[PDB]
Amino acid sequence: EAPLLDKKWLTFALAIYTVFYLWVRWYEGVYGWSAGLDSFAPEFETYWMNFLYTEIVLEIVTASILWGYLWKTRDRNLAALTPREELRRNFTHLVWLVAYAWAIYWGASYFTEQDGTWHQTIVRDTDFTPSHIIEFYLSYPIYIITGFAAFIYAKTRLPFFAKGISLPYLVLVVGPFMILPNVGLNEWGHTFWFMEELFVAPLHYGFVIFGWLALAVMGTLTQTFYSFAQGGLGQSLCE
Amino acid sequence: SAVRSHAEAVQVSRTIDWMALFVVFFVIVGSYHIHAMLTMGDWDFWSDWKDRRLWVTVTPIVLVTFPAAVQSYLWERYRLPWGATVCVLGLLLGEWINRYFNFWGWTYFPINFVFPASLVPGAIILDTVLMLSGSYLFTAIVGAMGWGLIFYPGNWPIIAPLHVPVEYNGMLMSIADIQGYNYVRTGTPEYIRMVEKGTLRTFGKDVAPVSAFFSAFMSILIYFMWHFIGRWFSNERFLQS
Amino acid sequence: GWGLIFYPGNWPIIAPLHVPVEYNGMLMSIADIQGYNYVRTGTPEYIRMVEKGTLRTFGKDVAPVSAFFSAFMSILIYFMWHFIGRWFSNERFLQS
Amino acid sequence: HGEKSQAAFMRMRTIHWYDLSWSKEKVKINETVEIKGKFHVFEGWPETVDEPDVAFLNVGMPGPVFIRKESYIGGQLVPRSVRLEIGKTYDFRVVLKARRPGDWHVHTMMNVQGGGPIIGPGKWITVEGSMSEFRNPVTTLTGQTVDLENYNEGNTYFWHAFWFAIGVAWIGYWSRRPIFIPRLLMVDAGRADELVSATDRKVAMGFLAATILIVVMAMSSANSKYPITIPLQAGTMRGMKPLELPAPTVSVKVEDATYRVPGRAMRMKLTITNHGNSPIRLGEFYTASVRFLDSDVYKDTTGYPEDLLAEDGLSVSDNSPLAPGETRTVDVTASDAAWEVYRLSDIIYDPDSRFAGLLFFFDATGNRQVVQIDAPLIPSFM
Amino acid sequence: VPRSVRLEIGKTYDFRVVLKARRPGDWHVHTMMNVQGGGPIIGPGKWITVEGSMSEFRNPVTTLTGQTVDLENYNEGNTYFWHAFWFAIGVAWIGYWSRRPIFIPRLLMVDAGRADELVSATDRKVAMGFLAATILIVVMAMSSANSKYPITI
Amino acid sequence: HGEKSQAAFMRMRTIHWYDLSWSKEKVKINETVEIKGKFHVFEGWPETVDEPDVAFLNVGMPGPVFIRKESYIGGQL
Ligand SMILES: CCCCCCC/C=C/CCCCCCCC(=O)OC[C@H](COP(=O)(O)OCCN)OC(=O)CCCCCCCCCCCCCCC
Ligand SMILES: CCCCCCC/C=C/CCCCCCCC(=O)OC[C@H](COP(=O)(O)OCCN)OC(=O)CCCCCCCCCCCCCCC
Ligand SMILES: CCCCCCC/C=C/CCCCCCCC(=O)OC[C@H](COP(=O)(O)OCCN)OC(=O)CCCCCCCCCCCCCCC
Ligand SMILES: CCCCCCC/C=C\CCCCCCCC(=O)OC[C@H](COP(=O)(O)OCCN)OC(=O)CCCCCCCCCCCCCCC
Ligand SMILES: CCCCCCC/C=C\CCCCCCCC(=O)OC[C@H](COP(=O)(O)OCCN)OC(=O)CCCCCCCCCCCCCCC
Ligand SMILES: CCCCCCC/C=C\CCCCCCCC(=O)OC[C@H](COP(=O)(O)OCCN)OC(=O)CCCCCCCCCCCCCCC
Ligand SMILES: CCCCCCC/C=C\CCCCCCCC(=O)OC[C@H](COP(=O)(O)OCCN)OC(=O)CCCCCCCCCCCCCCC
Ligand SMILES: CCCCCCC/C=C\CCCCCCCC(=O)OC[C@H](COP(=O)(O)OCCN)OC(=O)CCCCCCCCCCCCCCC
Ligand SMILES: CCCCCCC/C=C\CCCCCCCC(=O)OC[C@H](COP(=O)(O)OCCN)OC(=O)CCCCCCCCCCCCCCC
Ligand SMILES: CCCCCCC/C=C\CCCCCCCC(=O)OC[C@H](COP(=O)(O)OCCN)OC(=O)CCCCCCCCCCCCCCC
Ligand SMILES: CCCCCCC/C=C\CCCCCCCC(=O)OC[C@H](COP(=O)(O)OCCN)OC(=O)CCCCCCCCCCCCCCC
Ligand SMILES: CCCCCCC/C=C\CCCCCCCC(=O)OC[C@H](COP(=O)(O)OCCN)OC(=O)CCCCCCCCCCCCCCC
Ligand SMILES: CCCCCCC/C=C\CCCCCCCC(=O)OC[C@H](COP(=O)(O)OCCN)OC(=O)CCCCCCCCCCCCCCC
Ligand SMILES: [Cu+2]
Ligand SMILES: [Cu+2]
Ligand SMILES: [Cu+2]
Ligand SMILES: [Cu+2]
Ligand SMILES: [Cu+2]
Repeated sequence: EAPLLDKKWLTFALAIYTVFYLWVRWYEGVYGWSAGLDSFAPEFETYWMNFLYTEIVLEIVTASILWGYLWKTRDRNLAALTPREELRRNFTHLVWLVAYAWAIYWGASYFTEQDGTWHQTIVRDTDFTPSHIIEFYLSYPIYIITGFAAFIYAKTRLPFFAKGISLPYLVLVVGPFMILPNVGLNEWGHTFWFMEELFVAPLHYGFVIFGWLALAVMGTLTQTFYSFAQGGLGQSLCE
Repeated sequence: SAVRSHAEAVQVSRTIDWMALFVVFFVIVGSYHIHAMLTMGDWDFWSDWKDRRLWVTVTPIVLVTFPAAVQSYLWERYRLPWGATVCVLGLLLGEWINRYFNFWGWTYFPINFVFPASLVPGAIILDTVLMLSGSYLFTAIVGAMGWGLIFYPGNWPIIAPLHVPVEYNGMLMSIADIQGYNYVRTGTPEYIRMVEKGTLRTFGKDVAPVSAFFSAFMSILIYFMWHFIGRWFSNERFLQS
Repeated sequence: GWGLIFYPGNWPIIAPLHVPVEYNGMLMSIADIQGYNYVRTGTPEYIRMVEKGTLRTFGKDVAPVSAFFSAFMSILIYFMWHFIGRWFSNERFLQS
Repeated sequence: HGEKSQAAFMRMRTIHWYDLSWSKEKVKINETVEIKGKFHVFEGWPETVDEPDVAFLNVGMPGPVFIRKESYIGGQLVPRSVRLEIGKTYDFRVVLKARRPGDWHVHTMMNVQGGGPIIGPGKWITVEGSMSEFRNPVTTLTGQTVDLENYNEGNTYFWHAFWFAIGVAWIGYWSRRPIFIPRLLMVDAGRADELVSATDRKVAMGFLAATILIVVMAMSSANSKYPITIPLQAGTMRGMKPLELPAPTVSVKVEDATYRVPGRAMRMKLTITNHGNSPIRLGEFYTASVRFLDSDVYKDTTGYPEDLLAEDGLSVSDNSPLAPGETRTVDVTASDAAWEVYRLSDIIYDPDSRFAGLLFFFDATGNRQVVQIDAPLIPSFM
Repeated sequence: VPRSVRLEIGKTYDFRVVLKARRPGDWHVHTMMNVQGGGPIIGPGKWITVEGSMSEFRNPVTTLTGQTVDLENYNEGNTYFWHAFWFAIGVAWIGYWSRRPIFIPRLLMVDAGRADELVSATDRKVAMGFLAATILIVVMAMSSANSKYPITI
Repeated sequence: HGEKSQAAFMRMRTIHWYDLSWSKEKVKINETVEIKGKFHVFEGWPETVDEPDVAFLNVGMPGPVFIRKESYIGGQL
């Protein structure tokens, strides 16, 4: 008779992102000045290019392992899922959504405007600035991994989402992912199209457009609520 | 059954309410913040970009986007009238966090030079109009008019002390202008700022009201379009491939 | 993949045409000399939309950046033209 | 920082910064440093860079470690963008005030609209002290002296906190009840009208009226507190006075200019005609912030950044007094690690292999003539 | 002036053009100034007669790498070879599927719900091999071209 | 009419009209009036006004109460 909501998992989901991104901010503060200013220097290499390579390799490994583990341990027979266990799985999926929202805030909101700050205070020299390394290649893949994991868990554990591919969930999960390829346009926007460090330039409208797809969350939320209510919780609550 | 009693169902519903509020709030923070900054953030970053023509015109038009969709979802499905307020609060929270911890905590730009614009009154007007009228067309028209018109009067108490004239080295300057001059933005030269410079067709002290009315009209249009955009975004559809 | 493989696939063909030449005191490409010698009366030199260098151009990243931008826009155009073709495949009959 | 990654020919063919001085190398907090010099606009302006019709004189540094107290182009203060003419030389002066301690690489730059950044030579300056001692006093036309570091900070905090609290209260008034699932079920069941009561309507009306009234009263109070306000001052300042410099009594033609691609040097054949000004001798070749000097003819005593100063990087086949009238063809060799360190050897990746620079000629009395040279640069691979 | 140039209003310029005869016949030759945002500005035309055979025309060019080439036929065979190779690969890919019924039986099977029977494991292996071979061949060809011509601008 | 509402600095920094003459103050119908003078273009031309590469000499009046018989800039129609 485990509790319906696992408080330890929710606390871990918040705390791991909080601590990791606080350490990332500390690293940016410590080494963003001594080594990050000049891109053709050895300290810049050993303090940011190594960071980029390590983060890319770790992101690939983590995404592969997590997605493969979630897809391998799927519930083959969901017809025997008891309503209480279905409610517990719904709470776990809600914890996954909480983690995805926290990662989305950390990526799209915090580090994007930090990148804006960095570009307004220095002269851009390379596409692999420390700000670009942290924002485009660390936070965006992290929230992409979290969203893919949440979608896979919902599809493989919740009977509500197991009957097909949820269009609002697919838009909410893949839409922000398209922000990562669009970075190329951003680079093509800064190197060829726009000669000025203007944050409202059209070369950034790609980001904006895919950010709009995050609004799909509302539709997803509705489905989630029905997944919470179809198991008998709604009937008891309406009384 | 999933729950064993009505009280347990109520407690579970309250927990779901808190968690879903967290999810909605922070997903809105991320998406609205990225859209808002990449649409109008140059005027929002610096106090010397807060002019009477471009800032007043542009900011409400591009910022009325998310509140329209979130209202169209929340009021229709839950009768929750706080969509615009929650969007504005999330955007303000993200902006202030970045200003304090990155603009000032990292690059040491003074807070009085890098502060966001106030947006709560417009969201409150929109939300109250939607709640009291109950119709999206009247809400669109009147609430968007109010949202466009109240933007500059709401921010005037903040930027008014920054417009005291100064004789700086023989030239007339504003306090915000001196702030922009002294604190060097290496990546942001002076010619980039989209501020009013005066036109031969500019008339007798009508810049700010004209900008406000134009912003209100375009806010009506953008609210009308983004209401249906959010209605599409709220679809509960399932695909088989 | 379609966006990224375009330039590596064509490099074996155009590589011999990029050997530098000192033509009449100016540095020229073999393709540049080909364009110079064989006169296109209706195609002057200023029309060619080729890279000329920008103050924001960085350290040997032109071709990869162009390839990645092309790949992203190819994603977008493929997504739109899939539905365009789906409409074009309709078996509808009109009465007027 | 940011120049090494810029195309070599773009750096060679835009703006040339000649004799520069820094008043101090180490400054304390609140102390001022003056950077003066001359900048020449190259006649063969690149086509991908817009003409400097709208240009801004800027200071390149990792942030507001200094504050730019003032900037003058031709003796005229330039707080706004200015208009520069192709082929003219201008004096520039920048007075900065130290704000943050540490070692800072400071550069003088010209931001050009439709072009991008044009960074000049950077110098390392040390600031000693504490940032808490920095003050920025400004006296207004209303008779008030304020400190720009903390001016209007409390008012902004108060108003933002007030409006955020109002929004939070508006949300929390509705947040005391069940939020998502029961309300969704009631709306689906057709009981939406039961979710809003008359008290809720009165609360919404009060919120709207209070918001409008508070905004109006706050605007009136702000107007009363500050009855004298002016709009933001902006515009492009034309009519910058250029330098009227002695035309070079020295004529230089570039026969050939080549660089070995492996390579850390550049070589050029030059025909030089002396049109008076006594026997002259080449003492320096300036390319892209890099100065190659001939120790026997000239020595820098201005503290020119050493990473960009090659004291004996100029090798002239015959650097003997060029008697007025003598037309000597000489082979000059500009060699220095800066060629590779500042990535000037990356002209091999440039879509335009042409260079430009400045030659400095000195007579027996020490008078200096500046000659401007431009040519195509041919790489050598054999 | 192998590139576009900038001219000033109200100024006079000398111009010289050296041309080399390539094809026989009588040709009306004009000197012209193409102006961007303006169009063609044709000057007086003169009739010039070229006598000989086009097969005798040569265009020798000496590169900075020490190689002398003829621009009439330089790199022609390489272009033909690569284009023919890729066209043959595409034709083979189409013809692998073209050995079976193409349009009507496959359409009926898809309509009947037997689409999964139209692709076998061998077809999947062939597609995987085609993709891997294409990528590997592109990479190897790029490496070989870089090795053959290490100096490019 | 229409100048009082134009920005003061724009009026100060564009064109200066110096010595001007009007041939007549009161005219009959079909009679002609000549307005001559000099105009100087200010060197510090405002940036929001395009350079006078395309400029037209016009007569400001509430309509065709007059007809502009001719106009000369530097002696050229
Ligand atoms: C479990 C916690 C609750 C969940 C929400 C997360 C809240 C956590 C806040 C962490 C506070 C400590 C920050 C100090 C780092 C402490 C820290 O890392 O200090 C070192 C760096 C400075 O290093 P340096 O650059 O080498 O130094 C030279 C120039 N300073 O400062 C900082 O990083 C401080 C500024 C940035 C701190 C981040 C802001 C706090 C994050 C808030 C997240 C938003 C949550 C919303 C909730 C409403
Ligand atoms: C945010 C941008 C919105 C994208 C457009 C909306 C999606 C397309 C709708 C119409 C066609 C599909 C059917 C209804 C949708 C939902 C959907 O795709 O359902 C699966 C259907 C198959 O289902 P069915 O039962 O056979 O009948 C059709 C369902 N109405 O797939 C399709 O019809 C084709 C594939 C769907 C389109 C791809 C996924 C779209 C998600 C966004 C992609 C990423 C781009 C953004 C990145 C920045
Ligand atoms: C390639 C461009 C696509 C054009 C748009 C698609 C055609 C229009 C569709 C909606 C209205 C018609 C009904 C469905 C279509 C097919 C169609 O036109 O059917 C006949 C119907 C009448 O049929 P019905 O049984 O009464 O019910 C409607 C059928 N869905 O006509 C109409 O409804 C009006 C005339 C149709 C439109 C003109 C022909 C379009 C062909 C292209 C014209 C040339 C332009 C391109 C030249 C470069
Ligand atoms: C010490 C702090 C608290 C405890 C730590 C555990 C988490 C906190 C709370 C919930 C569990 C508490 C008790 C658990 C005891 C034991 C424990 O560690 O349980 C958690 C999982 C087991 O997951 P489960 O079988 O679903 O069952 C969980 C319900 N108790 O442990 C594991 O070993 C992980 C499971 C296998 C999946 C691994 C994921 C792939 C890893 C590779 C990297 C992925 C990508 C990285 C990022 C890029
Ligand atoms: C689907 C996404 C489309 C974009 C919609 C979101 C807003 C994004 C960008 C534009 C916002 C304005 C700020 C500039 C940032 C976008 C940006 O970077 O704009 C640069 C220009 C100034 O530089 P520039 O050298 O002129 O460059 C032109 C590139 N757009 O700003 C401008 O605003 C001026 C450009 C002309 C556009 C005027 C604004 C639109 C006026 C209203 C008509 C449009 C319809 C409104 C609805 C009724
Ligand atoms: C509507 C309910 C009645 C309440 C009053 C309404 C608003 C106030 C006054 C109405 C009288 C009109 C004259 C304004 C005072 C007129 C007024 O106060 O004008 C101030 C300045 C002029 O400054 P100045 O020259 O130094 O002053 C001398 C003027 N000879 O103009 C402006 O601010 C321009 C007006 C603002 C732009 C809006 C124009 C309206 C466009 C129509 C669409 C908007 C209407 C919505 C339709 C539903
Ligand atoms: C149009 C609908 C009628 C109701 C609104 C009244 C219309 C007139 C003005 C309001 C637009 C904003 C102010 C700028 C005007 C245009 C206007 O009058 O601008 C002049 C100054 C700005 O000048 P500046 O050069 O920046 O110097 C600062 C001096 N204040 O603003 C004002 O004088 C403010 C005028 C009114 C302020 C109160 C706003 C409240 C009304 C708007 C909200 C309506 C929503 C209704 C809810 C249903
Ligand atoms: C700036 C101008 C205002 C913005 C425009 C939107 C305002 C309102 C309405 C106009 C278009 C949306 C109405 C919804 C379509 C209309 C709509 O709601 O659904 C049409 C169907 C629904 O999918 P279905 O069930 O599979 O199809 C069978 C019919 N139910 O979409 C489709 O079939 C696919 C196309 C849908 C594309 C709509 C996406 C909405 C746009 C998101 C982009 C961001 C906003 C851009 C504007 C800036
Ligand atoms: C993905 C599976 C793992 C395999 C490795 C992936 C690709 C290779 C390396 C990864 C390390 C990153 C650093 C690159 C080597 C870095 C590298 O080789 O850069 C070469 C040149 C730089 O030339 P240079 O200055 O003379 O050299 C000195 C540099 N200090 O840059 C480039 O070519 C620019 C990079 C290409 C543009 C793409 C940027 C990425 C944008 C994000 C969207 C695309 C990603 C897709 C998302 C799914
Ligand atoms: C992004 C997804 C990961 C897989 C692809 C690897 C990403 C990196 C580069 C590939 C883009 C094309 C090359 C230009 C880059 C960008 C890049 O590296 O450009 C430099 C040169 C071009 O320089 P130049 O000035 O024109 O001089 C010629 C010197 N070669 O290209 C390269 O060095 C080529 C790099 C890699 C070539 C192999 C391409 C194979 C990979 C693409 C296909 C992937 C499809 C996967 C199928 C599922
Ligand atoms: C560059 C951006 C990507 C291209 C855009 C297309 C990508 C995919 C979807 C977007 C629009 C097409 C979806 C089909 C409409 C959506 C569609 O498939 O059919 C809508 C109905 C079908 O006709 P019906 O049976 O009579 O109506 C009852 C509903 N079945 O069309 C209509 O009623 C008439 C309008 C249809 C017009 C669609 C033409 C497609 C465009 C061809 C132009 C060329 C492409 C331009 C883009 C460059
Ligand atoms: C940052 C500062 C925070 C400000 C906090 C403001 C307080 C907000 C809301 C209070 C909610 C109380 C609702 C009581 C209804 C609770 C309620 O509905 O009670 C039944 C009454 C019965 O009243 P009655 O006497 O029979 O009839 C009216 C005449 N006698 O109905 C009502 O209609 C009562 C309406 C009362 C509504 C009060 C809300 C006004 C709030 C404005 C706040 C101003 C902002 C601050 C100014 C600086
Ligand atoms: C212009 C030059 C033209 C190049 C022509 C290339 C030939 C193309 C296709 C051959 C089709 C044979 C299919 C046999 C399956 C015919 C087939 O499916 O046979 C059953 C086998 C059984 O094999 P098994 O041993 O039981 O299991 C595998 C390990 N033993 O299944 C298979 O899966 C066999 C897979 C074989 C597929 C071979 C295709 C590879 C073609 C690559 C061509 C490379 C391009 C040229 C390089 C220069
Ligand atoms: Cu960008
Ligand atoms: Cu530097
Ligand atoms: Cu020069
Ligand atoms: Cu008049
Ligand atoms: Cu004048």
